[PDB]
Order: sequence, then C-alpha cells, then structure tokens
Amino acid sequence: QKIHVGPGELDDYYGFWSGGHQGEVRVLGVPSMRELMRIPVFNVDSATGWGLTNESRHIMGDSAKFLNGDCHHPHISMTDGKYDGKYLFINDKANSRVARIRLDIMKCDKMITVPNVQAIHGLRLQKVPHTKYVFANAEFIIPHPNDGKVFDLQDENSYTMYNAIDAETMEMAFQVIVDGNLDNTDADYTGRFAAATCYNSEKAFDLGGMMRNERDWVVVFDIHAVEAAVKAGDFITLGDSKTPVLDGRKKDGKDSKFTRYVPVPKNPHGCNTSSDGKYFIAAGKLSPTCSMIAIDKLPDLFAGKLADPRDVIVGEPELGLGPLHTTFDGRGNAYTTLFIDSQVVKWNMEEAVRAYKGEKVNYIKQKLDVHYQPGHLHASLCETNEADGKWLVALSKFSKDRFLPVGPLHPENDQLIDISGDEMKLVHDGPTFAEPHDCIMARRDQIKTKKIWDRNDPFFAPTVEMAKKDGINLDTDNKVIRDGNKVRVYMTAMAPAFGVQEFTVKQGDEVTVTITNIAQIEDVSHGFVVVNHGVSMEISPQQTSSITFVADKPGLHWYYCSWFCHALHMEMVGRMMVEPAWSHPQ
Amino acid sequence: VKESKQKIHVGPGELDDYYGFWSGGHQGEVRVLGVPSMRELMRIPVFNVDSATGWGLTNESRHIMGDSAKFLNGDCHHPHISMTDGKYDGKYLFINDKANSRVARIRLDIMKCDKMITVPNVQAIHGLRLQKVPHTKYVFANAEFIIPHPNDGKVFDLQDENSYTMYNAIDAETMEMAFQVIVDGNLDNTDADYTGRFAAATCYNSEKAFDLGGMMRNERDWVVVFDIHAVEAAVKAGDFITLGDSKTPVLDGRKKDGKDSKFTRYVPVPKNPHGCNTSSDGKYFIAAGKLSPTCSMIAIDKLPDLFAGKLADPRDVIVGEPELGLGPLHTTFDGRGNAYTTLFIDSQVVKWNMEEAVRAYKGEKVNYIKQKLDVHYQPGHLHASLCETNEADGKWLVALSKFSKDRFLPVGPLHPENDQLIDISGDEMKLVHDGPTFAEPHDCIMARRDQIKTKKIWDRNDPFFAPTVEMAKKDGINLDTDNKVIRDGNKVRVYMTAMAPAFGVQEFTVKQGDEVTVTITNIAQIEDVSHGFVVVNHGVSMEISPQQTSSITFVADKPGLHWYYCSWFCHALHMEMVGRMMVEPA
Ligand code: CUZ
Ligand code: CUZ
Ligand code: CUA
Ligand code: CUA
Ligand SMILES: [Ca+2]
Ligand SMILES: [Ca+2]
Ligand SMILES: [Cl-]
Ligand SMILES: [Cl-]
Ligand SMILES: [K+]
Ligand SMILES: [K+]
Ligand code: NA
Ligand code: NA
Repeated sequence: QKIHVGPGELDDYYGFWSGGHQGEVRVLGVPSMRELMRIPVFNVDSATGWGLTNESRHIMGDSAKFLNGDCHHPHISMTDGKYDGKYLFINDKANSRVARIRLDIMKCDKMITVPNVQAIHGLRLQKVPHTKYVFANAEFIIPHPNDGKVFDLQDENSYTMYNAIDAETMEMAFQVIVDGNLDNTDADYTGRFAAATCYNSEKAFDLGGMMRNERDWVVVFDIHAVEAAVKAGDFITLGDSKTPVLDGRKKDGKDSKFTRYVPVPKNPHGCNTSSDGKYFIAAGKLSPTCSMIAIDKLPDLFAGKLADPRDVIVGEPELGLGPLHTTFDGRGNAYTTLFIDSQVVKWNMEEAVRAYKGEKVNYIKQKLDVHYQPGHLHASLCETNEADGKWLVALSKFSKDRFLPVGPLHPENDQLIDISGDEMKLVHDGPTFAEPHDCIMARRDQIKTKKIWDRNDPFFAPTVEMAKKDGINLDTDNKVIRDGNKVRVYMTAMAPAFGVQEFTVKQGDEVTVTITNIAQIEDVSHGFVVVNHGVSMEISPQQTSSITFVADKPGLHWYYCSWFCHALHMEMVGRMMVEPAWSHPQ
Repeated sequence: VKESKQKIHVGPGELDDYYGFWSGGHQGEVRVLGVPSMRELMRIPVFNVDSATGWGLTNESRHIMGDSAKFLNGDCHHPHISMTDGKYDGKYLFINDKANSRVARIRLDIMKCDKMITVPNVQAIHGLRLQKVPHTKYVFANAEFIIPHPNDGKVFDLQDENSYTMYNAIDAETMEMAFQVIVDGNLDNTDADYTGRFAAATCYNSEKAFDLGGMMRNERDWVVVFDIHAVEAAVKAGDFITLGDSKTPVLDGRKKDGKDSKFTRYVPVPKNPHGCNTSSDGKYFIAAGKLSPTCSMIAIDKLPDLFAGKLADPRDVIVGEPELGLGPLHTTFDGRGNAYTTLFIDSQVVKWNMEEAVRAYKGEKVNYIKQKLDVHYQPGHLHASLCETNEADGKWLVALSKFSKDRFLPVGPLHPENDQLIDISGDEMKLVHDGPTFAEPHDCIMARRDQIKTKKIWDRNDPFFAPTVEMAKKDGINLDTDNKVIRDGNKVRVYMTAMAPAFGVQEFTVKQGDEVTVTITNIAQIEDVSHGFVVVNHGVSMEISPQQTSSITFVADKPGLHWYYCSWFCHALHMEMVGRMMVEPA
C-alpha cells in the first residue's frame, strides 16, 4: 500500500479531523496526513473572517457571541449505509451546538444551539435509508427548568436528553428524556434503532459517585416508536422550545415505549456499530471489556420476548486495560483502543461471540503498541457497509518524546496504521494541535467540491437580498449607499484593484463593506482588511462577502487585499476617509 | 561533484533535524514545524483568538495584548529569530501584524507570545527583521502606508508635507519603542548588516501615489539605507521630536531640497523593488527587482564612504545587477557563495553565484546563473536553513508558492499555499516535498534542533502569569496549595489547584450577574499532563499546563446550574473531571 505521496501525486482519501477544543474542522489528505484546508466552525478565523463577517454571524445566530467551541465527533451523511458526501456534521461540547458543513464548498452552512441541554458530546448519523436524523447526546444532567430554584441532580425534574436534529433543515426533530446521562452514540443499518452509552447512571456529581455502580448501560432507542408518538401528538414541550419531548425514563421499574436499558460495565464510553450491521459494541473503559449488543435481538427485547435486557448481549470479550473505542475492517475483525495499556487490539467479533457461549477460543489476533494513551480510532469507511479494511488512524493523547520538544504543551499523536493485511503495521506519526478526538475518512471519489461559487448560493443569499433593497446589482455595481449614520459600500473585486478605491464617512458611522469577487478563474481569492479596525475577510471567485464595523477613528484609514493574488498584490489597496465628529452635528 | 541526497523520511520514533517557524499569514498565529518531515508540531497563538488555550480570552493573554485585545484578527508575514554575534541564540521570535499595526515577541523556551506592541503613529507593520551584530538589540519594522500627521481628519492629502510613513526600531528586550525615522516614499521589506551600523529597506512607492498606475510610474524606486549609529547619536543628544501622545524619539530621514539627512541615503534601484536580503557573508544588501527582471546588490562595505560624502553618486554602492528572470521577489543564501531567488512570473527558483554576478556587472563574460528549478506555482518568499546567520549551512530550502492549483486534492473554492522543500546540499537543487498550508504563511525561518531549548514544565516565577500571582498575593492566596472562593461585592475570585482527575474546587455558588474570575494552578510535575477549563454555554475556555497558573473572567448572567469540565484529555477518568457553578437568581 502506497505510504508516501510525492510531489505531484495526490492522496487517495480525504480525512476530516475534529479540531477538538480549538473549534474548527481540518481537511487532511490520506495517507500523506498533510492538512489541506481548515474549515472554521466554532472558532473565529482571522483569515476568512468567519465569526466577523455578516454571513458567518448569520449562520451562528446568537451564539456568534462565543469565540470558542469544543468539537469531537465529525460524521459524513449517508444514503443506504454508504457515504453520499453531501454534509459533515460535528458537535460542540462547550456551547451545546451542532454544526453542518457543506462538503461542496467546504464551509459550515448551518448551526443550531440545542435547546434545554448542556454539552453536546456524542454525535452520529442515521445510516438507513439515509441520514434523515443527526443524533446527539447532551452529556450533563441539569434541572428543568434550570432557573436557580433547584440544583439537585436527584430531583425528578433533573435529567439530560437524547437529541435528534433534522439533517436537511438543521432544526430540532425531537428530544428523549433518559435516566442517567449520555456519552457516545451510534445507529443501526435499518433506521429503527439508535444506541448510546451512559456512565453516570448514579446521577452523581463527584468522582466516587459516578463510579459507584458496577454497571451503567447502553440505552437503546426505538426511533419508530418515537416518531409514532410525535405524529400522534403524544409529547410535551420544555420552556420556550417547540421541540417535541418524549419521556424515555423508567417509571417504577416499568420501561417506556421509547427506550430499553442494557446493563453494561463500567462507565462505558465508545458506542460503535459494526459495519455488517450486526452489533452495537460498547467499550467498557473501567471494565477491561467490550459488550456486544446483537441488533437483531432488539425487536424481541422491545416486545417483552426476552426475560432480561442482558439477553441482547452476545459477547463481552476481555481485551485489556481501558477500552475506549472500536472500529471495523469489514473482514469480521474489530479494532479497539486500550487507553491504559496504550495499544490497539485487533479481535474477531464472531469468535468473541462463540467464546461468550463457553466455546474456548482465542479471539484476540494482535496487540499493537501506540504512543501514547489512545482515545478514538477510525478505519477507512468503517461507518458504512463499504468498510474497506485499508487504513486505520489511532488518535493518542500523550505524545511525550515522539516529536521534537515544543514547550510544556505537547501535540497529540495520530498514528496511521496499515491494516490491509493480517498484521497491523505502524507507518506514520502525525502530530496535531488541540486534541482531535475522532476523525473520518472518505474515498477521493466520494467528495465532489466546487471551484467557483454559484451566484445564488444560500451562504450569502441574505446579503443579496439586502443588496436588492438598495437597488444594487452585485455583479456590476460599485456604489456607496448612505442611510443616516449607516454606510453600505458595494463593490466588485478583480485583481489587482478594488472597484471602490476610496470612500468618505462621518466619525461614528456604521460601515458595511460588501465585496463581490467577479473573477471566473480558480484559486483567485481576494481579501479585505481595514487597518487598525479589526476587520478581515476572504472573497473567493463569484462569492459575495460582507462585514460591518464602526468608523470610530477620524482621519485616513487604509484598506488592503490580504490574499496574495498577483504580482501587484502589494498594490491592491484603498482608502476610507473619516471626517471628524467635531465637524458634524453633535 | 557533490550530489543532493539527504533523507526526508522521518519515521515513527525518529525526530526532525530542524525546527521550522512558519508565519500564520492572515490567520494570525505562528506555527512550529519539524523539518524535513514538514509536519506541524505546535500552534502558537499571537493575533488570533485560540479557543483551545484561551489566548485572547484569559487574563494573562489579554494583559499581554493590552488594548489590542479587542481585535480578533492579525495578518502575519515575517518571522525572525534573535541573534548574538550573527548566529541564532534561540531566545525570541518576532513577527509583524499588518492588519492592526503590531509587533509580537514569542519566547522560544515556552513557545508563547510574551510581549506585544502597537507601533504608534503608523499604519500596517509589514517588513520586519532583526539586528544581527553584536546582538538583536533592535527589531526593525516597516510601516507600509503613508498617512497624515496628525491623522485627525483635517488633511487627507497624501502629498501633504506632513503625510509620510516611518521606519520603526523596537527595543527587542523591553518591547518598547526605541525610535522612528521618517522616510520619503513607502517601505516594503528590510534587513540589517553584520556590524550593527546599517540597515536597509526597499521602497516601492517612492511616488507617494494611491493608485496602481501612480505607484508604478518611477523607473526606479530605491533602497533606503539607515545609519543606525547616527540615529542613536541624535537620540542620545536629544535631537529629535515626538509625534502626538507617543514619547518615541522621531528623527527626520527625508531629503530636504535635495539635501540628504544624516540618517539616510537613498540608493536608486528598479523597480518597485521588493525583497531586501542580507547575504550571509555580510557583503551585500540584495534587493529583488520585481517589476525589473533583476536583483540589485549593494556593497555594504561601500556604505561608510556613501554616508561620508566620499562617493560621487549613490549608485556607486551598487556592485551587481544580475538579470535573472521574470518577477524576482526574494533571495536567500546557502553559505557557499550562491544566492537563490524566487521568480514569481516564471514560477522558478534561480540559483546564482554572487561574486560572478559582481564581475559580470564590471563587463566580464561570465555566466553566474547555475540552475533554474520549476516550482508550483508563483513563489513569493524562500528560505534556506540558517540563511540569516554567518552559519548558513546550505542544506534545506523552502519556497513558499501562492497558487497550488492541482498539486493537492481539491477542497472547494479556497486553495492551500504550496510550501515546497528543496534539497540544496549538493550541486543541483532537488524538489523533495510539497507542503500544503493554510492562510498563506508568507515566510518561514528554520533553526537547528540544538539552537532551541524549551521548558518541559513551567517555572512558578514565570513573568507570563506574574500579574496573576500578584493578584493572588493581594487576596492572601498561596496558588500552590489553596482552594478558596473570595467574595468582593459582585466580584467572585475562585482559586483552585488542579490534578488529574479532579478540580481542587468542584462546586461554587454565585449571584446572577456576579463577575467571576477562575484562577487554576496545575500542580502536576509530570510532563505533558495538561488540563483544561470550559464553562458550558458561557464562552469560557483555557489551557493550564504543568506548573502553570491561568485565569479567566466572565459574567454569571444565567441563573441555575452550569457545568464546567476539563477540556484536555488527561486521565482515564477525564470525562468525570467536572464541577458545578450554581447561580442564584436575582
Ligand atoms: Cu469526546 S470522547 Cu472518546 Cu469522543 Cu474524545
Ligand atoms: Cu509580506 S511580502 Cu514578498 Cu513578505 Cu509575503
Ligand atoms: Cu487581491 Cu492580493
Ligand atoms: Cu483534566 Cu481531562
Ligand atoms: Ca457509573
Ligand atoms: Ca514605485
Ligand atoms: Cl464512539
Ligand atoms: Cl525580504
Ligand atoms: K494532549
Ligand atoms: K493562496
Ligand atoms: Na441555525
Ligand atoms: Na505591550
């Protein structure tokens, strides 16, 4: 398997890395492991202006006031259990959001703050018949309402919820109240079932409390039952949110129609659907095991045909210390990170099942040392029925001595491992910033990107509507619109000249600058920076972008094009002249 | 005969040979790479807001940024490492911000920005380089754009006698201004000699024009040479003025009725010259012709005669003007007598011999051009290892090219820069690696592994958080031991230690509207065991590495229970390293 990509060669896969607490999404080439692009999401990007521009702040909504995010879990939309390459979704644990990235323009195009919850952690997508729902875990138990009268996690109105978002509209679809809490989640290959791990069945807030129970569980959701209750109007709402809320808690030991709780040791973490659709596999973490839930026993479980929820468990292999996550080669082997033992363990799922029935058999095939303390791992196409068994990435949390010293803060070590054969082979150590937790790979032919924007793209359609009210034709006009103490500058941009090279305003005016890059070539980006005003944005071919700032300083203020576009790029500049306040009405 | 055949593969467990410090371009950070692997080992936030470490959110970072903490953007170009006796000493890295007119200093032992200055009475810090000999006493910085003085909105005319820009000298060690020199025209790039007496800067806008045609009118602009000794003498004698409310000594380096200043000489050089690079043998200031297909070589040892009025014509210090190709922008050196220049139009690196160019300028028929290597595409800066020092080792060359086109997988309308690693150890340049990068790093600098020495854990006396230690002292707090909540009206100052896997303060209660400061001291002594702190749905995030104290301030504006958690995976029980803020309603 080609390991190195030389000058002029292309990578064979796209990799989409979470940015962790840095808040962006990163696009890598695999197997070179080089970063090809950064996609700002919850971070503020000085380069493109994401978080500064009107278009990006419109997408972020009120959450544009936050300059931080914490993302863990990127996933690609699917149709019939295969990537369709339309969208990538990712969580924000810090400010309780889900974001959608359009993979044709490689930008976040939608973002939602999940109502009535704290901390969106686990996230994964419906596989079949396609990604109708984005499933997302809120990790922390809170009071409802959370108005400061009740703080007790044991109150009957303290709980967290499972969250389903409509992938296409990026509006909430429903929420399910659960017992305990929620960690990671995955979905089956039928559309009926989803599952999530819980580690705080104790509803405690201290370390010892959260470890009290020998088993927590994975909670299984019957989405068909949830949808049926929603259509029937059998739901409630919380606070000011219209999201249908269904109650998936037990009451007096009796199960709800929406959930079943399978006892699983212990503070389990990863929750991974095998690529043959057979199992939800939960990583035992504090228990040295994984628990294998037979998806084809779930209908019987929900129909009272089983005596004990544990009856849906058909394997519980002992693997090593600190199992966190599992992935799949598509040849019937699973791969699990051992955080404490600092290894990846390769094991055969069907032999673990046979061992659980007492048939003594060694289901462990190999243990590979990684460096060090691995969290997530990802095999190429593992989340689809096309799992190809070629590449594996294990994302480790302590790199110690594997890279040059760079001070007290160390990079992470994401190691690329060749799994095309019987023996796992460590091939590359990839240092990364800010703790990517998880990543996802896609074949090159599964991603189709645009090189020039469409003029009707929804990303800036609101800006086009604003332009229309001013009588502006964005493709041709270079005009300064005045409206009280607001100034709206509309210009075209074409290397190496701004279409409006100077304009004059009053001190204190609120200035919006809208720029349309009227170029037709590829890779001809322009920028716009106003010196000493904290103003910066990108405009790529056929894109319209805009930004708003207050001209709070009298005098002459230069603006310039930031994106090197030309031999005369140093010279693509303009001037904003600000008349002093003492010369205008006080 | 000697071949170019260095290894570029750095396998698992092997370490890079050099550090690379890349500018973050319009994204605003500095990036630490390993060379020759070209992998990114660390990101150092400077002018960007970093969600991961909290740079731009924490009190320590906003203290360093001062009032400029209000800006969320920067635009970097030119990273340089401090020198002693013309060799890198590994103490500091400096970098410019063109967007908000700043210079930042990075401490290379902790890999953090530790000082920042907004340069007074200028717009757009672009060109930047360090004094070499006897050490980096001054940071020299170009303000690119001509502005009115004062810039109070009375005069906008850039031809006015009080419209100009200035050359800036910052005291490298105190990061206070040392002096400014008014110049004719504008300033592009700058470098310094190997004695401390002279510095020089290219000027592309000798015309003081605002339009593209106006800026290209003069057949020749110049490089302006500064007699720094003469500037220092005048400051010591008190022969200076000050501008506005800045105490910075200001010297007038303009020509007056054709009469030269004591501080400057203007050497005519074609055309809109751009790069300004000092050869590693200290013989030449080499100015790249850009619009002229040449480089101009200024003999540094003729400059004393120039300033003494011993030379008939300022062109007499020009001793070479090789013709190289289309669009020469920047030059670097292998220490063997060759220069390497980027040809932006021809899209090449041209290797040429400086002493042979000097002889050609006298009329000898000698071919000084050795090789032209195609690069991909449109190179700007380039950098050979240790080129800025008398130890230039002739091993590696990076050319930083602005259009990557088809050299990487497509990733939408925006494309990465192509930073290409070239083996120059032998007679033939050899292209060995294409490195995609984000946001146009413009330039980079390399250092031997043994020139950089970093701390593995923080010193408790570190100036970086000394103001926080002082705050703690005023509250009677011992940061190494204490877990306490101080109440001060509507202000709450929480102080806690942190150790995997538990915050030293796991709950605290405040009043809605209180201003909360959380100060955390990581009392681990194990390398690489960093913790984080995130307050859910409050926009609060920061890093605390071993023995560091970090603090962050936010308003508790939402009643109810609000979770905080450790963002840095630190322990098998990382998910459970959490606490609760309880906010009582008003
Ligand atoms: Cu958020 S957890 Cu194992 Cu996913 Cu990192
Ligand atoms: Cu700022 S310019 Cu040729 Cu240096 Cu990039
Ligand atoms: Cu437009 Cu550089
Ligand atoms: Cu401290 Cu994770
Ligand atoms: Ca538990
Ligand atoms: Ca000129
Ligand atoms: Cl998982
Ligand atoms: Cl230069
Ligand atoms: K780490
Ligand atoms: K570019
Ligand atoms: Na939205
Ligand atoms: Na300062």
